Amino acid sequence: PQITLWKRPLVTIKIGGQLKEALLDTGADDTVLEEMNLPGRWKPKMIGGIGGFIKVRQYDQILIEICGHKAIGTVLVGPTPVNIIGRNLLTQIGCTLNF
Amino acid sequence: PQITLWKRPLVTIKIGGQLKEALLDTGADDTVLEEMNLPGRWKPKMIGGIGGFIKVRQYDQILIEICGHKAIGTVLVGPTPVNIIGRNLLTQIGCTLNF
Ligand SMILES: CCOP(=O)(COc1ccc(C[C@H](NC(=O)O[C@H]2CO[C@H]3OCC[C@H]32)[C@H](O)CN(C[C@@H](C)CC)S(=O)(=O)c2ccc3ncsc3c2)cc1)OCC
Repeated sequence: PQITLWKRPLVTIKIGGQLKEALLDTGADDTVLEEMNLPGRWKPKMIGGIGGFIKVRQYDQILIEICGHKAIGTVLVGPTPVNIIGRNLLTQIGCTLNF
Repeated sequence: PQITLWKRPLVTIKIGGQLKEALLDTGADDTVLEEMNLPGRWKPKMIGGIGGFIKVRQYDQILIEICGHKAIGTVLVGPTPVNIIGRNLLTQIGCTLNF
């Protein structure tokens, strides 16, 4: 679909079999979700944002459905203010910016 | 144009008579620019992201040109690591997300 930007580009995602809301974020290299339980092995990682760095759990090759489009990739879990879908998964669902 | 997301969506902007590179960021409500001494009145503000908050100066009715398309609105100036074009200006150039 075509998504305009008058409101936050919030969409419903499915991950670990649960539904959640997340922001499509072209300024984010990586996908970061609020704390949640996810199956699988993970490793500690650090990521930086506008205000400094946070510690996250890095889960590799996770299935996530974004408005019904499937992606399989890296998902970071940690104390983000909002669930964000970054470019690593936006590229998999075929997202572009147009103006 | 159409901008794919394999790489960071960096574009040239013109603001206060100067050229800069800036990230087109659908996850950013507002526009945040690197330290720059703009003329006119401003108001202090705090904006938050991953890692916490930063102190910025809020300027109103600032003209920015983004790949030849003009936009006018609020611009926040402070110690951001990157120039960020947010939805307040992206809407004005008709920018949409398409997958
Ligand atoms: C030189 C580089 O230094 P650096 O690496 C960080 O650089 C950076 C690169 C890009 C961005 C843009 C930010 N992306 C992000 O956090 O992405 C992370 C996840 O993926 C990784 O890739 C990029 C970073 C990692 C989002 O797109 C927009 N954000 C809001 C978002 C959290 C929704 C609430 S916002 O900027 O917080 C913001 C902007 C305007 C605004 N108006 C009112 S609120 C408000 C808040 C910030 C910093 O670390 C040094 C400590």
